[PDB]
Amino acid sequence: GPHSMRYFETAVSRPGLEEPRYISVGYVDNKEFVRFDSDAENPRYEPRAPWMEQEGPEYWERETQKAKGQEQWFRVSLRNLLGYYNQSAGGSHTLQQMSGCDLGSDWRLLRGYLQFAYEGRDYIALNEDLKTWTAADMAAQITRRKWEQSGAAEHYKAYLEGECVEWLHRYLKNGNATLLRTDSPKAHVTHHPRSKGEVTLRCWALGFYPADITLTWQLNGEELTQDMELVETRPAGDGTFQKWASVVVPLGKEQNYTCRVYHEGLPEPLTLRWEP
Amino acid sequence: KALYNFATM
Amino acid sequence: IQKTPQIQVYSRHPPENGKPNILNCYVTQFHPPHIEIQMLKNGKKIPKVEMSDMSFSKDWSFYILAHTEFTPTETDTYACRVKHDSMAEPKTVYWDRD
Repeated sequence: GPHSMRYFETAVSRPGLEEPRYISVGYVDNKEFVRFDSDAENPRYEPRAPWMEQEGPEYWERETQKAKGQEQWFRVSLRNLLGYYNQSAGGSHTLQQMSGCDLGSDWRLLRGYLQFAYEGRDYIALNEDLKTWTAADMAAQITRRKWEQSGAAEHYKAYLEGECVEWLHRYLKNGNATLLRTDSPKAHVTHHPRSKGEVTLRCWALGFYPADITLTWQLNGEELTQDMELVETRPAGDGTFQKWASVVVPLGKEQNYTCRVYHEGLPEPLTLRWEP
Repeated sequence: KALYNFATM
Repeated sequence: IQKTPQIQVYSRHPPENGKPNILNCYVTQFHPPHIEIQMLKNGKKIPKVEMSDMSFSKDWSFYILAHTEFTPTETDTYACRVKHDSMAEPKTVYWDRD
C-alpha cells in the first residue's frame, strides 16, 4: 500500500579531469524512472520507464536545468570539502545525496529523507523532524553551522512535504499497472551428494519481485542457522530476483527437512521439501 | 520531480 | 576509504547444456565507484559484455550488474574477474551451475 520517491545523486572528482562527473537517478517505489548523466553527449534527464514518456518537453527541460544546477552545487561542495578535510590535490573524491519521501497506504507523508555522504561516509543529514541536522565529523560542523544560519532545513522541509508528495501522487496515477505489480517466487529444492554420510539441500526461489524475501530451513523443528549458507539476493537481469539458502544434512534422513519461502506476493509462506 | 539544493556545503 | 566488492556469478535461467542463456556477474558493496569487471570463458576476456549503469545502495555503496549471452557446455568454464583499489590483486570467481 505504501509508496516512495527517491533521487540518488553522485559527483566524482578524479586527479586530472577538469570537472567532476555528476549522475542523478530518480526512483518511484524503488524502480528507476529518470536519469541524468553529465558524461552523456548532450546531458539531460531521460525517461527510464515507458510510463514517463507522457511528460511533454517542458517537464524535461526544467528537470534538466535542475540537474545542471545540482552539478554546479556538487562542484562547489566537492571543492569546499577538499579544504574542510585538508586534502590536497591529486586524489579522487565522492559526494552523494539521497532524496526525499515515503507515503503510507493513505498516500500521506510518513517521512522525509535528506542525507549526504563524502567518500562513502555519512557527512550530514536532516533529522526526521525536518528541522535539525545530524553531523558527526568535526569537519562537517562547518556545514552544519552554515546551514543552521541560513535556514536550509526550511527549504528542504518545504520540498519534502510539498513537491515530493504532490509529484509522487501524480507519478503514481500515471504508471498505474506498471508499479502495482509483484511477482511471486517459484521455489524448488535441489540435492547434492557431498563427502560421504552428508548432503546439501539447496532451496531456490526464482522469478520474484520485489527483492525482499526470506528462506528458512526447519529440522522438522523450528530453526536452523548451524551451517545454513545463503547467497545475497541477486537480480536475474529481467527485473526479477533470485536467492537460495542451503543446509547440510544426513543422507537418508533428508525427507524431514522443510524449506519455507516468505515473500510479499505470496498468499501464505511457501513450504516444500526434497522431492526425489 | 528533482530537488534543488539550498546553500552549498 | 575503500569498501571491497562482493561478487556473484550465476545464470539468468536454469542452465541446460546446449541452450542459449545469460551469465551475470553481480558486483556489490564497493567504494570508490571506479571499477573494472571482465567476464571470462576458459580464462579469456569475453568481448561483448553489457554493463548496467552506476547505482548505489542506501548504505552508500555502489553496485553493478554485468552480463553476457552464453551457451553452457559440460566442458567450458566461465568466470568474472574484478579489479578495484580495495584489493591489491584482482578477484576471480567461477561460475558454479548449482
